[PDB]
This record gives sequence, C-alpha cells and structure tokens, in this order.
Amino acid sequence: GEYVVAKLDDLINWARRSSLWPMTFGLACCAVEMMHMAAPRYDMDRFGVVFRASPRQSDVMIVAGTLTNKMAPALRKVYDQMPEPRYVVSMGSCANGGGYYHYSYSVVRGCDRIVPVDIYVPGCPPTAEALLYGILQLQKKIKREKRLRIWYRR
Amino acid sequence: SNLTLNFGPQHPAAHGVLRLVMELSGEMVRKCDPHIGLLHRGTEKLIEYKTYLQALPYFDRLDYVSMMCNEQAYSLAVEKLLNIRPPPRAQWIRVLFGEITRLLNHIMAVTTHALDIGAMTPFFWMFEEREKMFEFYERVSGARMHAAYVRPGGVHQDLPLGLMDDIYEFSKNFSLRIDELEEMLTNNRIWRNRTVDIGIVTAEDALNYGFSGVMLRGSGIQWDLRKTQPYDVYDQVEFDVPIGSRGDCYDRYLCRVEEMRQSIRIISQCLNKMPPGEIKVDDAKVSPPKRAEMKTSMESLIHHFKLYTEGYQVPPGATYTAIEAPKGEFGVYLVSDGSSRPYRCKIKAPGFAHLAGLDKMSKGHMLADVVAIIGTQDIVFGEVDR
Amino acid sequence: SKVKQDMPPVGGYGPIDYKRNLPRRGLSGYSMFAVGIGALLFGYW
Amino acid sequence: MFMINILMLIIPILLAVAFLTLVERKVLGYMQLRKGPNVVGPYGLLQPIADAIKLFIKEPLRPATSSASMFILAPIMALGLALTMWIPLPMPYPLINMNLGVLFMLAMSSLAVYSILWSGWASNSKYALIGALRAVAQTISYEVTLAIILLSVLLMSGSFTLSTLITTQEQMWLILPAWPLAMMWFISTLAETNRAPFDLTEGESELVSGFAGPFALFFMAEYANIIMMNIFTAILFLGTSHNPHMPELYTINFTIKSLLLTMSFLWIRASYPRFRYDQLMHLLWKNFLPLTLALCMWHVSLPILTSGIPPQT
Amino acid sequence: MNLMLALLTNFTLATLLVIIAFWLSARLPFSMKFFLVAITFLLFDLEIALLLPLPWASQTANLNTMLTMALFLIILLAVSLAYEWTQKGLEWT
Amino acid sequence: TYKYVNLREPSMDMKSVTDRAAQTLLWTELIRGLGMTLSYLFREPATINYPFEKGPLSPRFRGEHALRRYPSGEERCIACKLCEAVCPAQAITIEAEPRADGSRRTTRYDIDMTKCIYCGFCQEACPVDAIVEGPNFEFSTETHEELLYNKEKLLNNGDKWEAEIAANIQADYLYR
Ligand SMILES: CCCCCCCCCCCCCCCCCC(=O)OC[C@H](COP(=O)(O)OCCN)OC(=O)CCCCCCCCCCCCCCCCC
Ligand SMILES: CCCCCCCCCCCCO[C@@H]1O[C@H](CO)[C@@H](O[C@H]2O[C@H](CO)[C@@H](O)[C@H](O)[C@H]2O)[C@H](O)[C@H]1O
Ligand SMILES: N=C(N)NC(=N)NCCc1ccc(I)c(Cl)c1
Ligand code: SF4
Ligand code: SF4
Ligand code: SF4
Repeated sequence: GEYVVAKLDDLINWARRSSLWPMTFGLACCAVEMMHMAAPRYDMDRFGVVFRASPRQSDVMIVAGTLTNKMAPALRKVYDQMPEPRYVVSMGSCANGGGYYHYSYSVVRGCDRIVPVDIYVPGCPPTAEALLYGILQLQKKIKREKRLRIWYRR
Repeated sequence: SNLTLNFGPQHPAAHGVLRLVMELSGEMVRKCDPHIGLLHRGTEKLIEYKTYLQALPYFDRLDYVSMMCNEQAYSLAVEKLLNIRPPPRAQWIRVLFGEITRLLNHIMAVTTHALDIGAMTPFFWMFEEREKMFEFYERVSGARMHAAYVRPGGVHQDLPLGLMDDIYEFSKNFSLRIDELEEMLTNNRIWRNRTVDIGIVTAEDALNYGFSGVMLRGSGIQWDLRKTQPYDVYDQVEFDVPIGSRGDCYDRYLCRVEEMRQSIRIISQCLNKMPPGEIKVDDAKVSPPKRAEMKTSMESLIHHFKLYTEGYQVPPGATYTAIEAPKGEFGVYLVSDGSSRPYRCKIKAPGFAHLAGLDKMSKGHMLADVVAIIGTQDIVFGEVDR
Repeated sequence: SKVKQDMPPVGGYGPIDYKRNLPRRGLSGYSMFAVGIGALLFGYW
Repeated sequence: MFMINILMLIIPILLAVAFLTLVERKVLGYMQLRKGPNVVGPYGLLQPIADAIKLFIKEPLRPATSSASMFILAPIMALGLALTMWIPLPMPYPLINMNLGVLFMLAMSSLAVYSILWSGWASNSKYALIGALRAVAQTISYEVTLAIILLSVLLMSGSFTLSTLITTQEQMWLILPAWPLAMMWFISTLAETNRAPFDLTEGESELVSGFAGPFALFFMAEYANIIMMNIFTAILFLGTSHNPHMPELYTINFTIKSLLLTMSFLWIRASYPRFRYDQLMHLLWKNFLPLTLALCMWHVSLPILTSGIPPQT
Repeated sequence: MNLMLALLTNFTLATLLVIIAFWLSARLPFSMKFFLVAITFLLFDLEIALLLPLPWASQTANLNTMLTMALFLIILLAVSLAYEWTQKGLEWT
Repeated sequence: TYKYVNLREPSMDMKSVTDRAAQTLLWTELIRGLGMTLSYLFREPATINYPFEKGPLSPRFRGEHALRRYPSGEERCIACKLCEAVCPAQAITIEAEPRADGSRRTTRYDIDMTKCIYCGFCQEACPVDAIVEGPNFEFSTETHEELLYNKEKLLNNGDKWEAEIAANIQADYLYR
C-alpha cells in the first residue's frame, strides 16, 4: 500500500511533467522571447512541451506580458476553463508585479491578483533561456507532488 | 450574424490580443469592429512623470519587435528640441542597427504572417536568424530585446571589438535565407491563393485613411521617409524602395521581402563606411561623461550627478518627429515646458491607423481573409494601444 | 597608445549578396508532358 | 486461433498510432531545423507513453452535452470503425478474405462522418454544430472523387477483392498507367482525413471565439485512418510482389512503402500553407471532379480498345 | 461467423476504452449553400452506385452496348456538374 | 530610387503557355517546395542541449542585481541615492544613516525585482560601482515575495557572484 502509492505518484508525476502542453497568452513583449523558446535554438517541443495546444487541452498557462484591467476578466475565464491539473507560469516583470507600468490606472499589479501562480520568471523580458529554466523548474515542482500519498493517508 | 475572432492563435504568437467583433452574411464579412485597448497601459501618462532619460525605455516596449527604431525616433525628437547633434559614428551605428532591426521586424512580420495562414516551417528557419541578431543586440547593450541603446545624444556605448566582423558573417549568408523563404511562399499557388487580390486598397484611400510604410507602397505610392525626409546618415547610403502595383496582400508581402534584401544592402554599406570617433555628443550637459572622467574631474562628477538625478532640461517647445519604422511612419509629438520632464508625449503608432482601416480593407472578403489582412498590416498591439 | 576601436578591415569587407536568386530548374512543359504521356503509354502497354 | 489473430491486429495498430505521434513530431522538428522529442526516453521513445498517461488521468472538461446517449456514441463509432477498416487488408493475407473487400471499405468509410455529426449535436453549441457541418460537407465532397478514382483503377484489376490488386501489379505498379489518378487519389486522402493543407477544422476552430480521454480516443481513430489510407494507397498503386513461400518478404516491402507514404503526409504538412474553405471546395468540384469524370470515361474505354480487359477471377 | 466476431471485438474494445476515458429546434442560420452541397453529394453518390458494377460489366459479349451505356451514364454525370456550375451552384460568395 | 516587385507581363507564346499549363497540372512549383523542406531534414539542427549547454552571452549582459564590495570587504555603496533617482520603474528604495563608525552607509536597500525593467540605469548612475546587474538569469522563484530583495539578499548576491562580476567589469569598463 505505502510502497505502491509512492511508485504510483512517481508514474503520474513523470507523465504529467514529461507532457506539459502550454497555453500562452502572448499579451506583449515577453511573448517574443516565448516564441524564441519554441524556435530551433531551444526547441521547447523536445522537452515534451508542444507548440500549439488549445485552452481546453492545456496543462500550463504562461502569462507572457502585461495584464491590463480590460484584459483581466478574459484571462480569468480562460484559467477557469482549463481542465485540471492546471498550472500558471508568470513570465516577466509586468505579469510578475506590474513592472514598468505598476503605477498605471489600467494595469493589474501582478497577474497573481487574478490567478494563482506556480512559477515567477523574472526579467523584462526574461531571456528565452530564463523562461526555459522556469519551465524546467515547474517540472521539478510537479516531480515533488504527492497526491496519492496524501490521499492514502486521509 | 455576429462572431468574435479569438484573442490569438493556438500556437505561440507575439503581437498582442485583439477582440474583433465581426458581422457576416454566409461566408462574407459585412463589418469588422476592432475592440482594442486590451494592451493599453497608459504609457503616455507615465512618461509625464519621468525625466527624458527615464522615458526612453518606454519606447522599446511599444513596437516591441522594432526596439531600436522606436528608440531612434524618440532620440531624434529630443535631440531636435535640445538643438544638439549626435556624433557621426553614432549616426552610422544608429542606421546600422536600424536596418538590423528592420530585418528583425520583417522576419516576424512575414513568417508569422505565413504561420497564421498555416505555413509554419519558415517561422522556425527564420527565427534562428533572429536569434543571432538578438546576440548583436545583447553584445552592444547587454539585452537581447529592450536595449535602451539609442539615446538622445548618440548611443550608450561603443561597439565591442569584434562585433562588426560577426555582423558581416551573418549578413554574408542572409540573402540565401531569404531565398529559402521565397521558395516556400513566392510562387506557391496556395500562398498566392491566400494573398493575391486580398485586402486591396487604392492609393487615394490609403492616403486619406492615414496609412504609411508598406501600406502606401503596396498601392504604388512612391514614398519612403528615409528618402524624402532623411535622418541620421540615410542620405549617404544607396538602396531602392520596393513598390507594389496591385495594392493587395501579395504585393505587400513582396515589398517586405524586398525591403529585407535592401536592408542587407544598406548594412553592407554601414559596415564598410563606419567612421571612427566618439559615440555620444561631446556635451556633458546632455550626455553623461565617461566613468573615468566622472571619477577624476569635479565638473564631470557634478554633471554625472545632475544628469542622473534631475536630468537635462529641454528648451520649451513642441516637435512632431517621425521616422520610417519597419511598420510605417512612427512619430512622436513631444511637448517640452522647459523642465527636465516632458510635458506631453503623444506617440503616433503606424498600426493605429492601419487597424482602423481593417473594416474598409475586409469588405466583401471571407472570414479567413481577415486573418491574412491583419497579417499584411503587421500589427503589434503594444504600439496600437500604448 | 593608439586609439583602438571596432573598425572595418583595411580595404573593407568583401562583397555581400542580397539580390533574389531562385535558380531555374526542370524541363520545359513540352518535355514534362512528353515524359508523363510516355509513362502512361508504357503502363498501358 | 482467430481471436489471437484479431488481437495481433488491433493492439499493433494502437501502438503504431501511439508512435506515429512521436515520428511526426521528430520529422517535423528536423524539417524545421530543430530536434523534436528527445528527452522523455532515449530519442523520445517514451514520449507517446507519457502523453497517453497524461491524457487519461486528465480531468474531463465537464461539458454537459445535450445528448448523453450520443455524446458517448461518437467516439465509439469513430474508433470502432477505424479498427474495422483493417480486417480486409492483404498484408499479404487478410484477416478476412472478402470477395467484395473494396466495397466493404468504401461502405465502412462512408459511415465515418456520422461521428463528426454526432459530436456536433452532442456539443450543445451553435458554433460547434456549424463547424461539424463544414467538416461533414468537406468529407463527403472528397468521398465523391475517391469512389470514382477507386472504380477507375478497379477496371484494370477486374475485381472488388483486395488480393486481386496484388496480382494486377505482379509485373508493374499501377502508378505507371494511372499516375494522374494517383495524384488526385493522394490529395483526396489528405482532404478526406482533414490533413494539412486541408486541416480546416483545426484552423477555423483556431479562429472563432466560442467554437482529454475522449480527445485521445478521437485522435487515435483519426491517426489510425491516416495509416490505413496510406496502406491502402500502397496496395492500390504500389503493389508489392507476393511470394507464397516467403510471405514476410512481402510484409517488409509493403510496410516500408506504407511508412514512406505516411511520412509524406508529415512532409506535406511541413511545407504548405492552409487552403481557404471555399478554395478546397473549388479544388474538388471544379478541378478534381471534372478530371476524375473524364479519366473514369478514359479507363472504361482503355481496356476495351487495347484488348486488355482483366478477368473476373 | 468470423466477420461478426471481428466486428464485435472492434466495437467492444471501443466501448471499453471509452468507459475508462470517461469514468475510470429552430432554423440554424447555416446557409442554403451547405444544404445544396449535401444534396449534390447524394445525387452524385446515387449515380456512383450505378457505376460500381462496371468492373464486372466489362466481361460481357455485348461490349458495344456496355461501352455506350457506361459512357452515357458518366456523361450525364458530367452534364449534371456542368449545370450546377453554370447556374452558380458551386460559388461560395 | 525605386523598383517594381510585381510588374511582369507573362509571355503568351504557346511554349510559355504550355510551361504554365505543366506547372498547373503537374504541381511542379509545389514539388519544388517539398525539396526545400527535404533539404532541411538532412541539415544539422540548431538546437542546443540546455541545461548542459548554454546560450552565448557577453560581459555586458544585464541579469540579476548584486551589491559589491571593495577588496577590503567594505561596502562600495555610500547611500548617494543616484540609482534610486534614475530607476525608471521606481524599483529601488533606500534609507541611510551614519554608521557606528560615522560612515555614510545604507540601512535599507531594496529592489523590487517585479518592478524592475532590468535596464541597467542604476549601474550606470552608480559613482562607485556598488550596484550592478550580474550575469545570473536563472533565479525564478515559486512565490512573489521571493522577488522582493532587501539589502541582505543583494549583499549575498554580491558575495556569491563577485568572482564573475569582477571579471565581467574588467572586460567592459574601458567601453564605459
Ligand atoms: C494517349 C492518351 C492518354 C490520355 C490520358 C492523358 C492524360 C493527360 C492529362 C495529364 C495531366 C493530368 C494531371 C492530373 C493531376 C491533377 C491536376 C490538378 O487537378 O491540378 C490542378 C489543381 C488546381 O490548381 P490551380 O492553381 O488553382 O489551377 C486553377 C484551376 N482553376 O492544383 C492542385 O491540385 C493543387 C494541389 C495542392 C496540394 C498538393 C500538395 C502535395 C503535392 C505533392 C503531391 C505529389 C503526389 C504524390 C502521388 C502519390 C501517389 C501514391
Ligand atoms: C494509461 C493509463 C494510466 C493509468 C494510471 C492510473 C493512476 C491513477 C491515479 C490518478 C491520479 C489523478 O490525480 C488527480 O486527477 C484529477 C483529474 O485527473 C485532478 O483534478 C481533480 O482535482 C481538482 C482539485 O484537486 C478538482 O477541483 C477537480 O474537480 C478534479 O478533477 C486532480 O488535481 C489530480 O490530483
Ligand atoms: N499537440 C497535439 N495536440 N498533437 C499531437 N502530436 N498530439 C499527440 C498526443 C497524443 C494523443 C493520443 C495518444 I494514444 C498519444 Cl500517444 C499522443
Ligand atoms: S515584462 Fe518587459 S518585456 Fe515583458 S511585456 Fe512587460 S515590458 Fe515587455
Ligand atoms: S535595472 Fe533599471 S529598472 Fe531595474 S533597478 Fe536598475 S535602474 Fe531600476
Ligand atoms: S548603489 Fe551606488 S548609486 Fe545607489 S545609493 Fe549606493 S553608491 Fe549611490
């Protein structure tokens, strides 16, 4: 029982982190470096992170750019339509905490006011390599999960 | 009926999110209502609380595919109100990196234009080239995109030794890369079926709707601000302006591909004609002195201290200054009240007028022709929304 | 010391191509049809 | 022993489909100057397994269909019919040697569209039903040319038995006498299976705002159809010589041809933009169909005027 | 007997995989044109039912008659296409 | 000077007409495109094996911030607040007072790394090379709060990365 649950989490954690299908909100600048992560030099697809997905087939949402008050409701709705398990990666200063528009009347001061965030990737923009480091950091975070061990001990 | 085009493609794309409210009858588009503002960040109001140096990085983040070109427009506007002149080596560097930036923009414009239509392979081939040009940005500035390199007075730093040879190496092979792109698209009957006679705009309608750049030249209008109203050293380089004949998406696509070839032609002259000398105006009341001077000379330290706190004061006045940005005429209406912070800074984004013409250009076209028409205008909602 | 600055080499850089180069390949339309029909006829026989 | 025979057909199909996803990603990766999967397992060999497990333990959309009875029927019909199209394929010996095998596959393939419709009704959305009617209208249109092209080729074979296509091509592939039909046949299968440059459901879905396990089953059905089309194309146009004593020699050559044909859908997807919906309809009703009708006329007359009429047996 | 057992296995596995995956009236504004595509398909499909016997019809002694009627049927198929074409039944604007 | 991108008149001699007819019927221009993607399949990909391989950077690269020391170990920062004044994002917060030895030093030095635009203006404004943007770019965190650096974090970054920061400064200070 205890042994099986440990190896079973190992399996599903391996599957979910080895097949991370992202939905990217290309909101602004940071989406350019996001495209460079899909470009041949880094080739995010080689890690199992597919190129195109669809909101309803996605595992991770990458908020790549500034989130304005006008866009906030639409971003929350996409997050609400994602099937679980779902993760959010906050990419760049704007999505992290408002960044260079932090004091603007029309900017959400961090996307973590709208959705829960798993990883914060600093930079303006973070380099494509910095984003890839954050994506591989999220895989390690998933590798640490213990859904069945916790469930079995309820 | 009534539709709403999605915010963006399912594949990764960097140009912003659009809310397009569409009227259709059958397959035909009856009305397009672009609802923008989804990336409006109040840049112009923020600039009013910044000194003239502090506001420069805001311009990298407008048309955030043409970073240094946006910097150059702002720098020219400030240099004009200051009544100073950047040194000749800085002007050559600014034209050199202006054309490198034009390559960056046109690769993004053309290959994402194909990527949205479904021709996705050229995107991957050509962003390996963009990756190498990001290395040029990072080597002069330390940043791959938002360099903040071009500044009123010249450029922040001089080219590192060995940079020009590497730029030559890249430029040597680039025309072949354009040739491979054309092999996939230029004569492809599917690409032509998606672009030829799509989004036709007449020369007179283009002018009255406020278009600029390729949106004018695709209709046969013989206008290029680098030729007619030259800035920096553009009057010392030789290049041809591509002109279209049918005013449609296919002719504008060819113009952008030919403009890429002319940019390589211009870069070749900048590499050969780069003169020696200083990189920022030798005027420590505008451009900060060298760090070695700041640490030895009393005058230099005072001017360093004041330039990095209060900033330089700009004589009162207002200018509208524009350049031939990769996306069309990019201008700034900059108002000075005599202090060290701008009083007003309106940004003229070429895509603002272009997206206002989408309703006109899409009349009597199919739902999928709207995809191609926003593609041919090359819209970045960072500059449309400010 | 002599000023040392990123400069082009003496005599300048070599030539850089830019003009479109799509080489002409293939047979004439007559040759292509003739080959296509020849293949058909051989297959028919 | 017949149950065992059924299993060594069904299970190898699903494994072949699972690893076609890997091969497609890597072939497209290298054509795009990158690599594609190469971390999850050596050379990405465990990527299909990781994807499969991920999709099945993924929470369902919780959509609330308008017809539970027919929400479930759609994927069952899609995957059940896809597996059924394999039982008359001579590789070199069919699982079931059907006298009217070609009609059987033509008849079963005509039922595939029911799953597209039934998902649209089960969608419970105006936009998803409109999309389902566009996919159906495209699929049935390109069934017209496939049926006529198929018939024109059978006039040189003389039978509806699939094994007869092997005999018909003992001395020569049928691609020689009928390469004009082979071209339109190949493109019709791309359009029929809704593959790029005809992938309109994937594209127009990517436009209109509004329009995991169940996704996986639908996906496997579509990709098992891609492999079967290319196997049928090889049997139809690139017939492999069959040696009764060395039957596995036929299987090896036949499998290589099927893989190369399957890899060519990947090749084509990497190379071209997407047609516009009205443009792929003009391709069939105004280009392929007029030429297919004229070549159907030609191929009825051709055996008669050359005295090359094949036997019934 | 063998075919039914093959058919049962294919669809029984499809149901088995589906259950694991899941647990363990007015006028649509859709156009007239799309209706006429379906009806065009049906009529062409019906004329294709008549051409299917052709691979057996070619063994007949009465070839002159067979060939005349085979081409006659296909030509009417061509004329049906030509009529929809010229009556703008194939246009999508 | 200008040129026409699409002003060619097709030749209407039967040979040229037949050439265009062959292109339409035999898809030759589509075959040509397939050759180009085929040629890429056999090319070496541009992908690098991250994290075992890394993208090339230069000494000027603007990465994670750090506060620097003199060789004696004394802090370089003298609380002049020029970096706080120039920061385009108002990402720096400084407080200072006389140290117990009378030295002019900071008591608060915060950088909100989620406000920062990584522009490098602070390290240009600094008169003593106290604040720099280091070469580190692999410092993403799991919480927002971990990106609000205080003086202890920034001093630790300086002690952590000084070996490389000093070398990068040595390689670029003559361009500044
Ligand atoms: C001796 C007497 C003998 C009598 C008989 C003689 C016969 C003479 C006739 C010979 C020529 C017949 C050619 C038949 C091939 C089909 C031709 C065709 O339909 O192409 C035209 C079609 C339309 O293209 P478009 O540019 O829009 O033309 C304008 C139309 N209004 O264009 C298209 O189809 C576009 C297709 C786009 C998608 C293609 C992407 C893949 C391309 C590579 C596939 C290669 C095929 C591989 C075959 C594999 C087979 C196993
Ligand atoms: C190829 C066959 C492989 C079979 C392997 C069998 C292993 C079985 C272990 C299943 C573990 C699933 O783990 C669980 O899955 C469901 C959806 O799938 C997720 O989703 C669920 O949890 C969230 C919150 O936790 C709920 O709000 C949600 O309604 C629910 O769907 C859980 O977040 C995840 O913890
Ligand atoms: N990114 C995409 N949606 N396309 C794609 N290549 N999907 C492949 C995902 C998949 C689906 C079912 C199975 I069974 C397996 Cl093994 C893998
Ligand atoms: S964090 Fe920087 S690069 Fe990213 S969207 Fe904001 S300003 Fe642009
Ligand atoms: S890099 Fe720029 S935004 Fe960041 S702290 Fe320094 S001056 Fe402020
Ligand atoms: S870091 Fe430099 S500029 Fe900032 S307060 Fe300290 S000494 Fe002054």
